[PDB]
Amino acid sequence: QNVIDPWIRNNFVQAPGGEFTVSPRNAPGEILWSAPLGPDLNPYLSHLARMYNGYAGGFEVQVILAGNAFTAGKIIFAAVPPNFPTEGLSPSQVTMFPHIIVDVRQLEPVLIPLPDVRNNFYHYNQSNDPTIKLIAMLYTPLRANNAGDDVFTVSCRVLTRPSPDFDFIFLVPPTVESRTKPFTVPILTVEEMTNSRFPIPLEKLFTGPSGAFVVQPQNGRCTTDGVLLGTTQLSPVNICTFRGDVTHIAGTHDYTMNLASQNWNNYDPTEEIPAPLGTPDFVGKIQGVLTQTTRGDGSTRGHKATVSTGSVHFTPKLGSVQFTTDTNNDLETGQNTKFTPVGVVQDGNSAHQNEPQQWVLPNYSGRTGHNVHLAPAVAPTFPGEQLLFFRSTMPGCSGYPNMNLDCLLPQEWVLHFYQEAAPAQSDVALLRFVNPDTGRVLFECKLHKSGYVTVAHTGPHDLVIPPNGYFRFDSWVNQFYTLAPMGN
Amino acid sequence: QNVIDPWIRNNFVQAPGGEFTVSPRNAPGEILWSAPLGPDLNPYLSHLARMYNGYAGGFEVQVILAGNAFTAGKIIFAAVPPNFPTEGLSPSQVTMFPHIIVDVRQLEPVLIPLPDVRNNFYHYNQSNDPTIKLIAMLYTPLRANNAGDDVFTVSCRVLTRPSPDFDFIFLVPPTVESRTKPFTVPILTVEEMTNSRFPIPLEKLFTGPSGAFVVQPQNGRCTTDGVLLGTTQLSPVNICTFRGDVTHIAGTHDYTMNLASQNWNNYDPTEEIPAPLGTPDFVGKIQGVLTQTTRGDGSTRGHKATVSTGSVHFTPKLGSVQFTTDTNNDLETGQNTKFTPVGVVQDGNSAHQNEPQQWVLPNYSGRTGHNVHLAPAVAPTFPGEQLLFFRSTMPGCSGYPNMNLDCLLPQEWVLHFYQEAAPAQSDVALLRFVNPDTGRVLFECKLHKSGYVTVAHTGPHDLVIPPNGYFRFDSWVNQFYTLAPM
Amino acid sequence: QNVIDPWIRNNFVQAPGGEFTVSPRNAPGEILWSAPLGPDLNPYLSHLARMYNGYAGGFEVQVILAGNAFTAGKIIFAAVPPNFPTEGLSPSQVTMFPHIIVDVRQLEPVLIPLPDVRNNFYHYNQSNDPTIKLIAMLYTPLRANNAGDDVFTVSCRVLTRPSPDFDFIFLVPPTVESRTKPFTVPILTVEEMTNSRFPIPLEKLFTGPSGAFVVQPQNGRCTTDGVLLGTTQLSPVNICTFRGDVTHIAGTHDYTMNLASQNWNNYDPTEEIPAPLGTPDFVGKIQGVLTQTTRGDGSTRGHKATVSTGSVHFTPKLGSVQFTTDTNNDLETGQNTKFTPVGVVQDGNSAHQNEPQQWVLPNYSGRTGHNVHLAPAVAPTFPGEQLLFFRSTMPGCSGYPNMNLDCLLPQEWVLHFYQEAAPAQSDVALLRFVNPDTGRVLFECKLHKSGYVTVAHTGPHDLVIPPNGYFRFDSWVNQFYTLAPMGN
Amino acid sequence: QNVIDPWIRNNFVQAPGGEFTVSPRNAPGEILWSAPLGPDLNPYLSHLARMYNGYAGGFEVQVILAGNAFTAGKIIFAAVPPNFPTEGLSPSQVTMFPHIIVDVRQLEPVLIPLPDVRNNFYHYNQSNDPTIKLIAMLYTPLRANNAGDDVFTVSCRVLTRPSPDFDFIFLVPPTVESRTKPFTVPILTVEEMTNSRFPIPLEKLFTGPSGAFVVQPQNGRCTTDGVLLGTTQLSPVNICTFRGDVTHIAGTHDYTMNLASQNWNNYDPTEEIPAPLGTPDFVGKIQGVLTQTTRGDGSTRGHKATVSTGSVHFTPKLGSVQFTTDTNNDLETGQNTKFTPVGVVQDGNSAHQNEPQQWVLPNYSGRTGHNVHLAPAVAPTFPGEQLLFFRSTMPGCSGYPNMNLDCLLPQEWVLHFYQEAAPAQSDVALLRFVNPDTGRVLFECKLHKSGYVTVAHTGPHDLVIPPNGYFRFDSWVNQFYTLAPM
Repeated sequence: QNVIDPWIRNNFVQAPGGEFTVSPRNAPGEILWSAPLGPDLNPYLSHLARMYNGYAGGFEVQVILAGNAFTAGKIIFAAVPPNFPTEGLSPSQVTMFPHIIVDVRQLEPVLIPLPDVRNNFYHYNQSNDPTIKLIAMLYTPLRANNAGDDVFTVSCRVLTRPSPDFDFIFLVPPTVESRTKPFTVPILTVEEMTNSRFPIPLEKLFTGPSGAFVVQPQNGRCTTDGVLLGTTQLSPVNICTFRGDVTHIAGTHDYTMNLASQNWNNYDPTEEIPAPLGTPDFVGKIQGVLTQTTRGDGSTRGHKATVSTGSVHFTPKLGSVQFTTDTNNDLETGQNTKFTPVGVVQDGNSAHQNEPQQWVLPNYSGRTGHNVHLAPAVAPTFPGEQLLFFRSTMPGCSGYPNMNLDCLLPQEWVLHFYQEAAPAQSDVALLRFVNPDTGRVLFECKLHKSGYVTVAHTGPHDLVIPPNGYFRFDSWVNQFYTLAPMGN
Repeated sequence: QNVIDPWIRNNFVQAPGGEFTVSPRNAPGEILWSAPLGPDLNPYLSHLARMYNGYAGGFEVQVILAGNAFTAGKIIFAAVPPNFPTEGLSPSQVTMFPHIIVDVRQLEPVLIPLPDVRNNFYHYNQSNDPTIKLIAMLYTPLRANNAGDDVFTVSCRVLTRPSPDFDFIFLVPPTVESRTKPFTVPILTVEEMTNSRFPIPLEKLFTGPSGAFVVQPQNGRCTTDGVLLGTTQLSPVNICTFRGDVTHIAGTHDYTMNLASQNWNNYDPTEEIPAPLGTPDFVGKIQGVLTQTTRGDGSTRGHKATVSTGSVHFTPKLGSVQFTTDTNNDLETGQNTKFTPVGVVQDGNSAHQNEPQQWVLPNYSGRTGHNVHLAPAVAPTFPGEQLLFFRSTMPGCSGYPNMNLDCLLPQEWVLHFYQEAAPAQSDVALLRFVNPDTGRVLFECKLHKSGYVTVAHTGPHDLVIPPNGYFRFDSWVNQFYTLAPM
Repeated sequence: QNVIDPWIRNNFVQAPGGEFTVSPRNAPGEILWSAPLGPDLNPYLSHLARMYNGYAGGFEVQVILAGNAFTAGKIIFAAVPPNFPTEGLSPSQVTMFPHIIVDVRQLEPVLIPLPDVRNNFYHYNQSNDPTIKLIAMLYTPLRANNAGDDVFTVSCRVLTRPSPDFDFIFLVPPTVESRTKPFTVPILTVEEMTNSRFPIPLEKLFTGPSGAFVVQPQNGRCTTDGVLLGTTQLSPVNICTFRGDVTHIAGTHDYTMNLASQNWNNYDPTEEIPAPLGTPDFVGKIQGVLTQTTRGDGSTRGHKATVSTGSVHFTPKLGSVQFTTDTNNDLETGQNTKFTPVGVVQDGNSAHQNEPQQWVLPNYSGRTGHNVHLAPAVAPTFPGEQLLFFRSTMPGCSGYPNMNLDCLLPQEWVLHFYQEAAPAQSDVALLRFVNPDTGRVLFECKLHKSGYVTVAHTGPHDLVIPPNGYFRFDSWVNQFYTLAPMGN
Repeated sequence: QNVIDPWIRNNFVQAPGGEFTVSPRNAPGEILWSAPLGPDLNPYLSHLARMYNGYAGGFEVQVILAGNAFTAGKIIFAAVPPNFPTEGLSPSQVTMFPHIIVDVRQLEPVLIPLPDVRNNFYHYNQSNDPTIKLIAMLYTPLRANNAGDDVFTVSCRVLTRPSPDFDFIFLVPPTVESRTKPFTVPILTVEEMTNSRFPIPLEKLFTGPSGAFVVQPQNGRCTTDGVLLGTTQLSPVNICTFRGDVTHIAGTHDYTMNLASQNWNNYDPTEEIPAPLGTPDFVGKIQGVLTQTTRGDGSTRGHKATVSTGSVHFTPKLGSVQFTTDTNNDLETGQNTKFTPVGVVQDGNSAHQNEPQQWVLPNYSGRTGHNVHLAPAVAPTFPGEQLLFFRSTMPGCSGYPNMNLDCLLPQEWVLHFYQEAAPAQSDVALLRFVNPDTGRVLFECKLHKSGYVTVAHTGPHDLVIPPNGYFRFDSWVNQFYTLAPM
């Protein structure tokens, strides 16, 4: 026995994840929108549910469309019982459920009740018990090609309010570990982020085709659930830093370095990670400073050094890496050393701007086997959109190296995702870039659960954005969302 | 006219910052506890007010003072008018107000009503209009008449419940830009957090005396409510790096560098910042690599270099610095150049492990002028309390440099504080280091809102830490809170 | 306890500042219209409020749109509580307030109540106490490109009426200093105005690009609040008149004149004004008549004289100016003199029509320092509009001087703004040019608070207007107003 | 309930400044009297309210007119709502307010209720909320015969008492909050106070016209509520001193001195003060003694030194002054140095009593720009009002300096105003000079909030006063009030 604010029961508010779009590309029978019946579909009820433990009641749902007077077609909303398969439901059969048919040209909203049916007294918030699922799908083919141009997108909005019999059961403190925390995105500006695959600051955003080359980086990969994938660290200082023992090679200036750990501990080759944490993810020659710190005397004399990834002597998985330097005598093998990255360089004997091939993965285990336990590849699926890369440039020292560098997620985003561990309600979350000076939205992008960002645009392009813009999270949408044109 | 859950109105719960302590170290007349009336006195109300815009009504507060039978003392509770300042209030002037005096040995809880005294219908949640304030003061010093070498610190609890006439007025969504986002600390363990004064991962914690030197670092300073001070900046990489234009000085290997802005622009000398963001704040010689990109052919040139922060020419504020290298050529004067530090070096002729001088601030304007806009100095304010430093080992390249480096706050903590502008309800936040696999508490530390951490210990001591330990926030306490010894 | 006319409570009238427009350029999340709850949003109530001191009640607001049947989208109106930030409000969150969603294709009006919430008994008219703010913003993206051409602008209109509980408190006389006087614009015709930067009558209006040169005049600058900026006087006779002592330079015809004041008082170089009041604002050679009036004998013999602004001998700030004349002996240094402007002349040794460069500001302090305390620069911000200049021509005497002259505001407008001192309710006021013969409006222009006029047009153009047209003030609008095309 | 003494509730007392006069020279429309409503109108209530927190209730005002049956003329009393400007009110408009018309022929007093109008339950003492005003204006001019050379002027007095609804709210300790602290002027005699612009004891008082020059002093400027203006300080021994480092100028007998703070710390030129505290604010030639605290051979130093306030090198704002001495080279750089003034001298190539022009401010910035953040200029505005200067004689070592130095406020007065930050209840305070030997009043003067004193006199005149006379504070009034001729 409990009561909520009387205003909530007498007004309609937008459901956090209740936005969807229809385009002529969508055919009848495809599922457009789906939502379980829970307190999370009403912002006030979602906020209150963090204070209580059990909901018990139905809803009233209101649908608003936005269509021009040229477009024609019908959209059917229906309620599906607690344990009923929804795969293969033809548009004819779905009418047998309680349903409403809404014309696209309908100015007014349409109402529908959602009475809760169950065999239990009440549900639990930290449980997955099936409930009535509200679905919305196309009824007749949509025809809007005549109107305007491009692909006329008709928008939808879903509002909800609680039924008079809705009530909560038990009162509990709102705790951090509740597993009900809403998903959020850091409000940091794009220019202050840190590149996840090299210690350099971000500068811009990029869009372009990805069909000409395979995208599968092992750095900057982290799902929205806070699970780290591939070979990703938290600290942006140990991105490409090696620490361990060093041995001189007589007759030349090359050195062989055996990696120990990030904490100067014994290396574990039995781990399922593809390569030791903090290894480079690109084929190229990297120039930096190697520093040896003798414990007794502090003989800290730095030396210029280079490492050429992708060569036959680069086997980080086995625990051996080759360094090329200028002095072959001024190093003592009895003390551990570390390597600090500085930049990349290009072999002048090859074509200009060719040495750094970010996409190509170097052979971590040399000639003894092919790399294993790699992060899954990333590629867009919905036609008409391209990946969004966070683009920066590393400094150069010699040759003409390729300045371009792209990372899927900034280091701050990875850190925040790891810290939050917020459960994902779907596979795709919708993010809008917002200018805080006026509040206008510049463009929309979809953040997939696998840890990448997609935006609807064709051809290479450099996004033009104000220096103070930031990303904001709005809702969870399914893969059928027709993303609005970017246009910047 | 909204309704609260009837369970809240009939039961007592503990306020977030609702515990204090009485210790023999406390002098008489000190403000032991202070709290303004409002939703913050009850966690349920402090969470429900996020959805509302106003409130009106009083409270009922119980105080639990279950002290030992061998102690003696008197504590006074008084109510302060809305507009009445309490900066220099004394016990007699406290007794002028409506007062209740209770023993430290009291067994029954002390019950106090707090009616809301106001000149309007209701208060605004987003505003800061003063209201009735409750203060608990140590009327009589605590003394113990027990045999044995023991200290009977008395821990006292405060519970609150809303009065029957408490109600909210208007309903608003719980957006970001509001009195929301209760304060929290990242759950990251010590190992992954990176240093704020230099790009080096942490390895240990330390506590020790600080009376022999002035502790006033400029990097890694941030108040707990999301304000950056001095030269603290978000990016863990741009911590001690420089970028700008380089010019060769004829007859010597030294180079004169004109500083650029953060990304590409020119530095503004009129900014209310002591130095360009990411300027080192310790006197010593820093070794690094100068990198230049030539637009003529795309070639990248990298050369070893050393910068003397203690030199006269080291004037980041004026926009001109001096670099020392070994090659006096192979550098163009019309291209942007970056400086990436690698480590710290020292002169072997000088005293070993005494040149870095981690607690000495180099002059940002050279001989002429002085440092102007600095962060406030940090020093403990309670007897028996020492600062807590996050210690890392900055690498060296020659000789025996003092590799021991200390930072007040890790870069992750300042990044989190800036990202989440959580308001502070008091001056001190209690943080307990806990072991998740065991459930015990290793030690208790106070996090001052100015951005530093204090503990109760005497003499130098290297902290012992489980690998999985992390900091957990518990309550809000004032400056006069006494900590349980390690 | 008081009563108002029963007709007001039973009818809707237009709110003085209640007009706004929506265009496809506007994106969701941007604030379109905002209005505090006060008596000033109802003309009858605004008139009555000048007679009373305290309002106390709510309103009923009605919204009318004007959209074709091709346009599609939604607009949301909401009420914001007395002390709630409105920055960053996403379109999803704003629905949590009391709200109404209006479709652009809605023929009928939509109603919404505005009940007043407050902690005081009643508000004060001469106070800034926060109240409920009504906001109106886009809900879904607007799509009208298919319909017609250009950028289809959909118009809006807001009507208001008082709630049954609205009542006034105290009765006071309507005084001039009330600080509640409505803003007004002089009804004088364009052809009888006086140029604010030279004593010549106005002749026409001009529009054109301003990106090729910097616009920052120091004359004719006066904000709508009656605060004088830069170096502006009230009397149009002392626009470029110098008065003070004169000293002959031996060996040539040049004279050095020390300015005293406009009232023949001691000069004050410690003033924060950039230059003495009434100095020229352009680089050029000015020809006029210098007259000396001896007190005892009235030796009033005029002499032709020229002054070359921008030269090294032109330092009005220090208090010294150089005059070039034809007679180097017929002047007595013991008597003060004045200079009367006549026209401008051009050096024939240079290119034709080049000497007068109105935009360029001469160095007021010669070589000793750069000019200080300048008026802020003026430049349009909303893309698609250009500044409106009041254009005239000065007479010429020698050479081929540039006849064109532009002033931002006429002298009569500056005088009226200084006299009225009417407070501004926003940063932009909307002015329509009206032909009084028939009452039709010719074009619309926006008068910014900084003291300049902007009109939507591209390319250089000379406006064609009837000789008897005059400007009229209608309302205050925000910077998001989409100005209608000028087209004349 | 918070009962007030019945004698207060059943008797009338005079308002602090509720007396005015109506003369035949007055024309219709002039505001004769104006006063806000509040506890201040009754001294008993104004002192009793210091122990309470809030008040609520109206007043009853009695008007007493001194006239006979051979005069004509009418006065109008009106009650202005709280937030309504009264400047520029036409004589016709005032009748639209609730008004009462009184004849100067009346003998009985006039009773006027004055209820409190507000939008909240009650007012706070520290809120300073606007309240209902009461204004008395001349409606119909005064027509009466004159007794020879004396013009017949009617007098009027105003008395107030609390309404039965007047009551206080909550009780607070009397002496912790300074917001309600009454204003008070020191009672030291004239011969004992100290001049503020130079460490010299005061000599006498001077009056005279000031329209021939700009009176803009920079020392001794302080508002009556305890706010310092310009470069005025507290210590009277640092009025014209310089502290800092010294460096000899080769080829001459001159020294460039770099200023330091009064604590021998660094001085920041960015401060929004016209000059470092203790900088002289008058053009002239100052002779003094220069003493340095030197190490090594000895600290015994000191020589006659001269400072040119009019020199182009005199840049106290930038931190550099020029000193002229008689020794070629005897000081060294790197030791703390102070300059002690002893007098003012003259140049033999200028007019007598022309160098120490006390009303001409030296250019604090030298020649690079103009002085900034100056103290507001002071000049009388009402007819027949002249400034009252505290005049002292300046000793001279050579030449014939203009020994007359004038100060608007002595150093003790500014020190007292800074110490006791008593808020001002109106725009001017009425001060009369009282001789305690006989109890008579020599003259009455107005003390403006800006920190200056005005008297009603015409032409130069040196005041003759008994040694024991001193100033006494009477009441706060507004500018409308007039003073009888001295």
